[PDB]
Amino acid sequence: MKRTFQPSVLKRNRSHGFRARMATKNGRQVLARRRAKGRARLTVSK
Amino acid sequence: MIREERLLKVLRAPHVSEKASTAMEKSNTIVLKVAKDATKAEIKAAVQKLFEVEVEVVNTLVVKGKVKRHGQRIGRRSDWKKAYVTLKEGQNL
Amino acid sequence: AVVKCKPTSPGRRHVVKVVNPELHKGKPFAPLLEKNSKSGGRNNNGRITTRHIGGGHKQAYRIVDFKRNKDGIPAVVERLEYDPNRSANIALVLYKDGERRYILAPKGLKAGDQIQSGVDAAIKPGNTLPMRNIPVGSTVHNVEMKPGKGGQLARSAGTYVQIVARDGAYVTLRLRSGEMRKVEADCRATLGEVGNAEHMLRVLGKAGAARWRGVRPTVRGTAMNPVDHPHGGGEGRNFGKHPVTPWGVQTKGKKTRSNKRTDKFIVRRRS
RNA sequence: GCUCGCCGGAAGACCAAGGGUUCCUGUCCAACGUUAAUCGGGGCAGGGUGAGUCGACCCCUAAGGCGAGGCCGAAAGGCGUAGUCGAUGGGAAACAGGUUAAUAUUCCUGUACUUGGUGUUACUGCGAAGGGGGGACGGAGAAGGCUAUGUUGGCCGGGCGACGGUUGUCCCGGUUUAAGCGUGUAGGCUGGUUUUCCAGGCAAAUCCGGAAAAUCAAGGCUGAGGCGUGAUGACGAGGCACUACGGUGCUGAAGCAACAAAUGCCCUGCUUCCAGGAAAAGCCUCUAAGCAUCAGGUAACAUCAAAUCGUACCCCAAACCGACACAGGUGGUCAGGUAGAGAAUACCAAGGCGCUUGAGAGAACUCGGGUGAAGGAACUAGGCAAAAUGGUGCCGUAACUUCGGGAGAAGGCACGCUGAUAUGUAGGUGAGGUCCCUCGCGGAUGGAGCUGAAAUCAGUCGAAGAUACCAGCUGGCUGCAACUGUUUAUUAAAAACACAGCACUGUGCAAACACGAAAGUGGACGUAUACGGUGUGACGCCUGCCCGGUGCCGGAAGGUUAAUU
RNA sequence: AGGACCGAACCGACUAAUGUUGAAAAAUUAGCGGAUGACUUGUGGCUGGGGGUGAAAGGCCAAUCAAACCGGGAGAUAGCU
Ligand SMILES: [Mg+2]
Ligand SMILES: [Mg+2]
Ligand SMILES: [Mg+2]
Ligand SMILES: [Mg+2]
Ligand SMILES: [Mg+2]
Ligand SMILES: [Mg+2]
Ligand SMILES: [Mg+2]
Ligand SMILES: [Mg+2]
Ligand SMILES: [Mg+2]
Ligand SMILES: [Mg+2]
Ligand SMILES: [Mg+2]
Ligand SMILES: [Mg+2]
Ligand SMILES: [Mg+2]
Ligand SMILES: [Mg+2]
Ligand SMILES: [Mg+2]
Ligand SMILES: [Mg+2]
Ligand SMILES: [Mg+2]
Ligand SMILES: [Mg+2]
Ligand SMILES: [Mg+2]
Ligand SMILES: [Mg+2]
Ligand SMILES: [Mg+2]
Ligand SMILES: [Mg+2]
Ligand SMILES: [Mg+2]
Ligand SMILES: [Mg+2]
Ligand SMILES: [Mg+2]
Ligand SMILES: [Mg+2]
Ligand SMILES: [Mg+2]
Ligand SMILES: [Mg+2]
Ligand SMILES: [Mg+2]
Ligand SMILES: [Mg+2]
Ligand SMILES: [Mg+2]
Ligand SMILES: [Mg+2]
Ligand SMILES: [Mg+2]
Ligand SMILES: [Mg+2]
Ligand SMILES: [Mg+2]
Ligand SMILES: [Mg+2]
Ligand SMILES: [Mg+2]
Ligand SMILES: [Mg+2]
Ligand SMILES: [Mg+2]
Ligand SMILES: [Mg+2]
Ligand SMILES: [Mg+2]
Ligand SMILES: [Mg+2]
Ligand SMILES: [Mg+2]
Ligand SMILES: [Mg+2]
Ligand SMILES: [Mg+2]
Ligand SMILES: [Mg+2]
Ligand SMILES: [Mg+2]
Ligand SMILES: [Mg+2]
Ligand SMILES: [Mg+2]
Ligand SMILES: [Mg+2]
Ligand SMILES: [Mg+2]
Ligand SMILES: [Mg+2]
Ligand SMILES: [Mg+2]
Repeated sequence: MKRTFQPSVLKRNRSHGFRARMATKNGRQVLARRRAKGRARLTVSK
Repeated sequence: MIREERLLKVLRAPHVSEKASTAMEKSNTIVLKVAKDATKAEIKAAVQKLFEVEVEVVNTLVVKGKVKRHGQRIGRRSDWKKAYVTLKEGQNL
Repeated sequence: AVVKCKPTSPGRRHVVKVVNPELHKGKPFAPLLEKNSKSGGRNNNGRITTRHIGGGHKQAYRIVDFKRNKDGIPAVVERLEYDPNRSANIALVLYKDGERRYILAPKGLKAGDQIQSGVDAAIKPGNTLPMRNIPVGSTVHNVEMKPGKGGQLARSAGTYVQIVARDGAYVTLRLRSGEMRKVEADCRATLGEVGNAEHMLRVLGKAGAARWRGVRPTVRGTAMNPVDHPHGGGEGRNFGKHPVTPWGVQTKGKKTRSNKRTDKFIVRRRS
């Protein structure tokens, strides 16, 4: 069976990468929440 | 050209291994550890100046550090750059 | 000509094709082509705004001269061509100064024919004149609605309008729908009918032939569930309601025109 | 190590994605490995990835994204112009041999090629954010010419056989060589050249487009393969020497021809059809402003540069997606022999494996198979399952029919091997020779050699010759749906949905309608032979009566009637 | 020529048996349908939750769908256990 996760680095970065989060107000609030919680890996880029 | 301070900083160490010794003894090639950001031209100039040999060509590669386990704690060694320096067939460093 | 195919397979039994032997067989004239990619009926929000559109063959847009404002310079028809973008055929014409253009092909036009536009053009098919220079009762096509804008009425295959009356600054036209309309007498028109009148005799014959033209299937409202359409629902085949569109507007007879700007130009509705 | 078995259009070899040290060497066996483990994709330590030409990066764009000003919106924001990003597409250049425990088109040997900079020389009208050309494009089909590749013969080296025979029409192995450079062939396209003129190409143009003369009738462009060189080289069966017995060192024969032949190449071709088949740059050319004995352009020579990042390993898999060392899923390329129509199938080659618990025993019962007396659907909800049919050639084939079908209807006959026709035929291929010419990769003739069906006649073996694998059960009556399609991912594949066709109805273009507080956008760069909605559902014969109810369309005299006053 | 025919790859999923704490949270084996098209497939892109998309099954929208998922209102309310 084909499963749901079909990896692709390019699509991963374009969908959830740092520059994608930084391009909208809601993405920047995601980043702010993750910084406030203290996440070591802030997005999927790293 | 490249200033002397840069040249004094680019070369890090000579690389010692069986492949390096074979390279020296068969094809007149030195194997060096160099700075990550050193280009081929900088390495060439630095070997010309500091070791006083005329070089033919430089080949470079980047070695990726190994992921290691230091007692249940995960770590990683650093990437470094390796240069294959072909001397001009009469130099004998 | 109109040709019926032989029933060698169930998909060919009912096909009727219209074939014109004199259409050009080679490639179109390259300097007058452009791309037009498809939309799938989606707008800039990405939503489907017109249903049943998608797929079909790739097409290249031909730049057709609907304005015909190159006055005084005669042109010669070089060849007739197939145009995927419209139902009429187009003609490649060559002006004496050496410029080439595409025009809608009027009925009876063939290679080697002379055409020209302007106030002094002769009254013969393919010539474009301002409608104040065209005799009353003439049959014209590619009619302008505002002077200099380009032809907008009677452009598909076989259609034409008739100039019924002229009263000062306006002419009254009879449109294919039967509507009577007034346009400024300075709007241009082209003499004759749009060619390819056999276009309506073609029979597609199979579903795939409609899919080749970018038409996607239509699902009947009665076949859905009540959440999807006002007609949906029922144990078995049930209707019991007045026919409506998917958005709830009565769909058999209810009139939808509401444009008070242009009401002054409608002499009589189409009935 | 010797046998045995399995895959071989993969269970072999590569590439992309994804993973990230799993790669190689030394060492260890606690935990991990469905058992043991001296082994491991496990632990620990060390080593390993070399590029001007491969890829990225780079130049160019598609869908789409972002978007200075702008338009719009309580705010947040939405859309969009100039622009700028975005490959899955376009754009310069390298091959063979050798080598490591582990990399190699990257290292070494040999032989090449591309772009740009700088300098010198010689000649010289150069110049774009503009114009033109080009790049540049579909489906199907048919050949013809080729090659990869294979087979056989010749040649070279070796052999003379564990058991009857084997100096021969015998056995085994080899018989390989690239890019580049020169030649411009099979073949495809296109008339060429000169002059004059012009409402066109936002201005100009010597370019393109158009018009008119003269003249010549052969010029140009593209192009697989072959041949020559590259190469007196490399490689090469094998042999001879070290072995510290893993492999190292030295030497080295022949290296040809014929035939068969792709789904690869010529071919982005040709023929044909309708559903009518990207963009932009690189590239070539034209000028504008401008520069004007400069700059710049063209050519030759010399020299310099080509940075950075990736490169190990897995990659139908134990390393990726499935929690697992999981009978699942995963895009592209390569494609040997015998039989065969074949990439099916059977047995094999190259290569790779025996699937990480075994040893016995030989009960019921379960699972997967083989055979079965007589009967032959009696079983059962139901012939479910099983059995059966199954190939090629020829003969023959009903109702009905929309004239195509039905139809492979049904049914039947032949089929192995050997000899002859014919010491190998019809056919295909084609050397030498001979004769011509605008002499060449030429033309005509010529037939050596090679290859080679199908048939007929005669004989012959078995129970059986389409002998295995592979490979339709057939016929009759009837409901439904015209048909090919689609659907409840994971209990429903259907008579349900769709469909071509039919009808009604809306819509005159700033269209109706839809998404949107709006700006806008789709409809459509379409224009009533068009577009939207609704119902019906090929085709044939048809489609009767009712406008009282509900709806819609039209009317506007009267009654009633809002804000307002 | 053909939404032509037979048939592998490929795409499906009609029947039966097995399996049902499975080898597998939908498969295996033997047959089966399409197989030049309304075909199939890679890469990238767009449509967002009363919304999308739907050859229409209330199907699908990350093993979730007659209204996804995550966080918040939130210790909702529970004459019920
Ligand atoms: Mg080098
Ligand atoms: Mg490198
Ligand atoms: Mg529609
Ligand atoms: Mg319809
Ligand atoms: Mg239903
Ligand atoms: Mg409703
Ligand atoms: Mg009923
Ligand atoms: Mg009723
Ligand atoms: Mg490790
Ligand atoms: Mg290993
Ligand atoms: Mg032990
Ligand atoms: Mg153990
Ligand atoms: Mg290990
Ligand atoms: Mg764009
Ligand atoms: Mg925008
Ligand atoms: Mg702004
Ligand atoms: Mg760009
Ligand atoms: Mg690309
Ligand atoms: Mg390797
Ligand atoms: Mg050959
Ligand atoms: Mg590798
Ligand atoms: Mg295992
Ligand atoms: Mg597996
Ligand atoms: Mg697949
Ligand atoms: Mg097979
Ligand atoms: Mg037993
Ligand atoms: Mg049994
Ligand atoms: Mg049996
Ligand atoms: Mg027996
Ligand atoms: Mg029996
Ligand atoms: Mg019996
Ligand atoms: Mg019987
Ligand atoms: Mg019975
Ligand atoms: Mg009974
Ligand atoms: Mg059965
Ligand atoms: Mg059977
Ligand atoms: Mg009945
Ligand atoms: Mg049906
Ligand atoms: Mg189901
Ligand atoms: Mg509009
Ligand atoms: Mg119906
Ligand atoms: Mg009736
Ligand atoms: Mg078919
Ligand atoms: Mg399905
Ligand atoms: Mg089912
Ligand atoms: Mg199966
Ligand atoms: Mg069929
Ligand atoms: Mg088939
Ligand atoms: Mg229902
Ligand atoms: Mg789901
Ligand atoms: Mg709700
Ligand atoms: Mg509360
Ligand atoms: Mg509670």
